[PDB]
Amino acid sequence: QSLQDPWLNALRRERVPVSIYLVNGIKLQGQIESFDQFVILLKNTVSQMVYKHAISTVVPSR
Amino acid sequence: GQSLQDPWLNALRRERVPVSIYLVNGIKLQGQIESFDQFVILLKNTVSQMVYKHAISTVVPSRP
Amino acid sequence: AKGQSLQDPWLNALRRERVPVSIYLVNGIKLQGQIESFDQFVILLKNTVSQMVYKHAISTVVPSRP
Amino acid sequence: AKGQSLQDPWLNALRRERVPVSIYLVNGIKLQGQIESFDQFVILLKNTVSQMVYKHAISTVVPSRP
Amino acid sequence: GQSLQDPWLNALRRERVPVSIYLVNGIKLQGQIESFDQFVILLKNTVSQMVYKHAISTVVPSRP
Amino acid sequence: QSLQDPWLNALRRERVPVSIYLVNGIKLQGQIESFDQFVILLKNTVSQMVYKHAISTVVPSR
Repeated sequence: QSLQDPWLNALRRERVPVSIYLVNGIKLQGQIESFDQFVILLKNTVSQMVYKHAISTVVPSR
Repeated sequence: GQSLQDPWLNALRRERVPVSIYLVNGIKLQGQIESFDQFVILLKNTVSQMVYKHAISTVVPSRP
Repeated sequence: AKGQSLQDPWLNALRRERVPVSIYLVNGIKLQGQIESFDQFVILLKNTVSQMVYKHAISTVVPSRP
Repeated sequence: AKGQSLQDPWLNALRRERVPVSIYLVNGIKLQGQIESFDQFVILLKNTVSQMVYKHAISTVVPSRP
Repeated sequence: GQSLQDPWLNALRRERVPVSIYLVNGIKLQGQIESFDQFVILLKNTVSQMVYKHAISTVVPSRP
Repeated sequence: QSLQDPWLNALRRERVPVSIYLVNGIKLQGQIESFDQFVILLKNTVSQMVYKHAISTVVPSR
């Protein structure tokens, strides 16, 4: 909410590359294209919709 | 009511884009989005199956 | 679509029509039977016995017939 | 600059950031909404509905915020 | 690749010359050329707006 | 192409005054300073760049 939205918003605006670790161990990398309450759209060579319930952590590269 | 998910899935449905749905358990389903609501997605391939969103990790369209 | 507008009519059709289904759980177990009843959170699945399945444990429901 | 090096990143930034824009048409009509998507020739503009606007009909795009 | 337009606009941009952009519909915009590409000009005044070249009739710099 | 370029080139070289009528009805007058594929630079009391897509006709004075 008061932390999650502004944090992702600044990453999207600044085009900061991120790593998204899923609860199952898979690591995704890309730019945050957009997001809403339940999903984050991540763009690398492809554009994919990631459900937040499957994410463990989002780690910015810088 | 803010949604990115709703119009993104609706576009995929309307334009009948093939997608891959990766489940949290690592299983990959493929097909077209026939319909969806708040909690489920109806995926159509050789058969029509209902997938619970809570079981989904990622949806990858074969074109955006 | 919005809300339960897909899940409820889809499960209700299977229930009324007694279509055999396979219910795949997130852990990979496959359950089979007919949908006897359901509510917001559970599905009652009838095979040799009637068992209550929590929807949160389900990944996919695959009907044996369209 | 050359090619689409200005138009594409500028529209993409507005799209990703869901910045409300005004789109002034060559005939003087003002359209408003958020850029949902765009390609070479059209912009999909979302307000109460999603409408496809041909770029050839547009004179200026004015963002509501920088 | 022959261009008069590219270096002329680039000079105006680099030297931050105020220009008037007259549109084909008779509307006059004013500001400085912030940037441009093949099809658009970004004009800066109180706000920064993208103008499509196809809508422009003439660009008049307040000095050449 | 084979007509437009040599015609404008001779007007520029000979310093022939021209009238440029725009599709919207406005008449501009001056000397052709230069031109390329998409624009003509017209000089009178000011130097202005005119997009060819906005021009209907170019009429030489002599």
